[PDB]
Amino acid sequence: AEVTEEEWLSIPEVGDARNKRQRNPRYEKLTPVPDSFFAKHLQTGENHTS
Amino acid sequence: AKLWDSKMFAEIMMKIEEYISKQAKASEVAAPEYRVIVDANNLTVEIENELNIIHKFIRDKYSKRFPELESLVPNALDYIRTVKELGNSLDKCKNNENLQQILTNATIMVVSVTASTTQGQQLSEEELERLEEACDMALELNASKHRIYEYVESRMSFIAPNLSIIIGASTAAKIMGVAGGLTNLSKMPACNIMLLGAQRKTLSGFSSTSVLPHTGYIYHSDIVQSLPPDLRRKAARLVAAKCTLAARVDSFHESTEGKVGYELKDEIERKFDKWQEPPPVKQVKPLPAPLDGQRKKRGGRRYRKMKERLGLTEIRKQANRMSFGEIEEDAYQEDLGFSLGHLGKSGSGRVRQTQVNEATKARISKTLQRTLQKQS
Amino acid sequence: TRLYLKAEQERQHNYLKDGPYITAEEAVAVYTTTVHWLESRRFSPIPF
Amino acid sequence: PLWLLLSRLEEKIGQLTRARAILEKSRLKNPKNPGLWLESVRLEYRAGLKNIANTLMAKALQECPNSGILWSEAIFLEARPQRRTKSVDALKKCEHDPHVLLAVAKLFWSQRKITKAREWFHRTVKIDSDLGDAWAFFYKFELQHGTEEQQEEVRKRCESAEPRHGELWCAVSKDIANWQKKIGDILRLVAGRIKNTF
Amino acid sequence: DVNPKAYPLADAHLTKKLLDLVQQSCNYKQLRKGANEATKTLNRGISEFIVMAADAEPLEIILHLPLLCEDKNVPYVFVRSKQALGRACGVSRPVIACSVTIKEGSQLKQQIQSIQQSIERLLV
Amino acid sequence: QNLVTGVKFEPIHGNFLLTGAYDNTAKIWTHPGWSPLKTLAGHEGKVMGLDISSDGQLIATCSYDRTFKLWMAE
RNA sequence: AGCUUUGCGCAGUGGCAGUAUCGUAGCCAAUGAGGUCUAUCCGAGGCGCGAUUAUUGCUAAUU
Repeated sequence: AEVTEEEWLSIPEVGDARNKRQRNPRYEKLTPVPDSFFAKHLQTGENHTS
Repeated sequence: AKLWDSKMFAEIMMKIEEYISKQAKASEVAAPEYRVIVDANNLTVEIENELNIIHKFIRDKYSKRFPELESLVPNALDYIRTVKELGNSLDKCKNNENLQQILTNATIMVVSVTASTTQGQQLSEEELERLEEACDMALELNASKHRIYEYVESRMSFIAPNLSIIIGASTAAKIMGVAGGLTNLSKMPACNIMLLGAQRKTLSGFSSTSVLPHTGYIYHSDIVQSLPPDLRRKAARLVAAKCTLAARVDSFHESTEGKVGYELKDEIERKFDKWQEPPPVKQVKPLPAPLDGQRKKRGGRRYRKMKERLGLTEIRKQANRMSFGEIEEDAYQEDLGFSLGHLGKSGSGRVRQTQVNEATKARISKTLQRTLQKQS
Repeated sequence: TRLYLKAEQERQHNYLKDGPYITAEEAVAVYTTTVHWLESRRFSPIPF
Repeated sequence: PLWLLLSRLEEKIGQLTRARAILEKSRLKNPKNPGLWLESVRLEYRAGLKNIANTLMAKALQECPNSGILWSEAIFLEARPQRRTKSVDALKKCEHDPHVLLAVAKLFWSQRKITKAREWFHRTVKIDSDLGDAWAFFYKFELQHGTEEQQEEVRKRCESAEPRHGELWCAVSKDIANWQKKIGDILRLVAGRIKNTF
Repeated sequence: DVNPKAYPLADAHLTKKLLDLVQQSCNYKQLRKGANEATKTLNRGISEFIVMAADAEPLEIILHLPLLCEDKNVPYVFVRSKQALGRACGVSRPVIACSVTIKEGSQLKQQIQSIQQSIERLLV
Repeated sequence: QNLVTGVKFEPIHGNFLLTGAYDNTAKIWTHPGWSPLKTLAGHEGKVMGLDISSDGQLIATCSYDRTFKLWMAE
């Protein structure tokens, strides 16, 4: 009740502290794994003869 | 032979000039007072250059007993107090004695642990008596230096009226004493002034960030320490720059009222408030409306390269094919269902294995490459 | 996660305010035991 | 050597201003010489005119920037926090003669970096050159340092080098006064050279 | 007018020549901007000459530079504008003190020597 | 070969002419003939000013070198 | 008379990368931006916001 009308008006607005990158990040592209992974996986199955 | 002989002359001169300082203090509350301040501020340099010599002598002498304490305790005064407290008897319950005031708890346990395996012989009685004599002389010199700093701090409203306004008389006294004079302070860049009084504190199993490095008296001043820790570096830099400006003004005895000092302090406060300013209102970005209209996209070299990168590769085209009725064997324990498909398996139709496409090779970002180049 | 991390922040703050919880005597005993064990095994420290 | 010895006499005579005039005339007659510049700088420093000595040293370093002796005295003419290491870094870029390495080793020994001081002393003696007060300073440091067997080893190496030829002895006379009559028979013969240096 | 504390003030022709040399030194990576960098160059003895502005307020924030120049035997001069001096240095922000460093084999050595001779005969 | 500042004759009569300049040097010229006799070489900074004593055998030359020098015949 | 250095334009040829390029009557900044290493040393933009197929145009298809 004792909050004056000036105090009521002087209430600040809430501003976000996160920057542009945090709030609205650019779309994160998804890419396939490099072919070296398949190459090394198929090389893993290879075994010596001695 | 020389340091001991010069110690008596240094003590006599310090006593005479301290009597002069006491007389000046009594008179204040043709021998002007500015010459007294100059003499005291040269006394500070003389006391520092005698105290470091005494510390080196003690370090050389005490190294026979506990050689490792020098690395654990880099500070000269702390080294002297520690070697005084421990003395010849390292394991004499001194750990829970006044050491807690001299040293931090972590470095106390570090020095106790190191003393557990000192591998250093005891010192002779003459070596002892010399060590306590040197420690007492160093403590007396430190007390005299404290008295001189107190006197100079009491008179900072005249010698450096502008610089007093920014960081206060105590920090002003410390920086003026460690710089060697107001004239020496002025003929010094702001970057060096910010590091005045900094100590290479040892980090005991901690990151260098925890033990604040490159921080001096200005970093621990009242105004700089009043900011949140994430802004204290910028605060220290700005306050050091403004203090350098004030010292340059003060060394020419201009703006004796403090108008330059008040303006610089107001600027510092405004910048601090700007750093503490709440973030502004930021609009929420709505989700883009779904669209079904045709969109024309250009081709060319860039499009060709993106098509080559994202495009399906023979190694991946072949790994997507799974034979019908050819029950393969599990090749990965940690993830079942995973298979190479037609890669290196019968029914693929290819005698030779597919080569690795170099266009799919892993590469790092341009900004990341710049950071790596900078790290080199 | 929020609750556990608040508790962890409180714990780290308490450790920084109350100092190390291992007294010098306990640290001396542990270090001496380790040193004696390593000397008994004639362990050669791993170089850089 | 005639110029600096006469200036030193004038300093001993008590008329230091005449010594200043003589050194100035010597520098005028022998431009860009570190030897005269070094004595001119030392004259003001020994007279308590540290500011004048520092100004003269700045002028000396403006000329002949590669002079090892000038830089060696320059770092020790600076206060220990006031760019005593920074000027070492500045001069190490300029040259690498033993006067540099001796000065760097002395600075490291001043900060009690005993390992680094010993390493730089070894570099000054073994690598840089085999003349000067390098062996005397190394012997003094090792006497101050904890090395005992190495203390005699440094003396043995100093005796192995610095022979009766007088090349190292004359350079040692710059700080050990080996050209004196008393030193004329302590470890060498005065009749051999000796008078060439000062 | 200008502060009398800046007695070695250059005229228009020398101001133009000094600004041109400062710009050329900036292009050759032979210039240091700011009073703190000028002090650092003076302390390290790698400064040919120091150019400082006469509009610095207060001027006492750079009046220590003439003393260091005298101690280190380095010519110094005062220019009438801190905005043109900053522009010559290649920085939009005003610069109240710039130092031209020493680079062996630099093609600006002759111009630097000529400017030093011109400055050293203008102070009085 | 640099900016000339101090010009002064012998105080008693026109015995000679003493000149000083920013060439960190001083020169002596016969007053009638205006020919050089002795170049007072020395100093390391610009010679700002000079004076000759009333006796005439004393010459003082202050300079930018922070030092002043005296000259008498020897 | 040639030769040659630096900066600025204007073009030509060629190479590289599209997790990046711009915009700043927004703010701060050589009167010091920003500092994990080298700190009585380093020395220039940083931040916030906005644009976007991580620069933008035409052209050709399907429509």
